[PDB]
Amino acid sequence: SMNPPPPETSNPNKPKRQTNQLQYLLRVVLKTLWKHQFAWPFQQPVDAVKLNLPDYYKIIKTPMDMGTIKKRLENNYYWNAQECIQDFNTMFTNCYIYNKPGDDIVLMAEALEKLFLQKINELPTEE
Ligand SMILES: CCOC(=O)CNC(=O)CN(Cc1ccc2nc(-c3cc(C)c(=O)n(C)c3)n(CC3CCOCC3)c2c1)C(=O)c1ccc(N=[N+]=N)cc1
Repeated sequence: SMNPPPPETSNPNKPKRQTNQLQYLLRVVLKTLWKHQFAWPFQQPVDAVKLNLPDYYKIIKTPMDMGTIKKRLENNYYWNAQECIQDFNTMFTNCYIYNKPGDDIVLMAEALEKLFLQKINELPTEE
C-alpha cells in the first residue's frame, strides 16, 4: 500500500500576500478544526502503509489532509481563499467516498465539516 509524495506545501516563486480571507482561514477555520477532539485522523496524509490500506490511493486520486492545508496557509501557498476551501472540501469528500457511511471516521468528518461550513458562512468579504 505505497504512499504518494505529500502534496506540495511551499511555492518557491509566489509572492507573499495576506488577505482578510486567508488570515481568517488560518487563524479561525484551520485553528478551530485543528484543536477539535476529532481532528487527529485528518492532521496528516493517510499513511496507507502504517494502516495497511492497499486500495486507499487507488480510490483517492487527489489526497488532502489538514496537515497539508496548515503548512500551505503557514507558507502562504494559496493565492486566494477558494483554493484553500477546495482543499478542505477534497479532504472531506475523500473521507466520504472511501469509508463506509456508518464508520467512526465518517462521524468525525461530519463533526469537522459542520464546524468548517459554519466558519465559511462567516468568511470575510473578498476585499
Ligand atoms: C501494527 C500496525 O498497527 C497499526 O496500524 C498502528 N497504527 C496506528 O497507530 C493507528 N492508530 C492511530 C491512527 C492515526 C491516524 C489515523 N488516520 C486514520 C484515517 C483512516 C482513513 C481510512 C481515512 O480516511 N482517514 C482520513 C484517516 N486512521 C484510522 C482510524 C480508524 C478509526 O477511526 C479513526 C481513524 C488513523 C489511525 C491507532 O491504532 C490508534 C487510534 C486511536 C487511539 N485512541 N485511543 N485510545 C489509539 C491508537
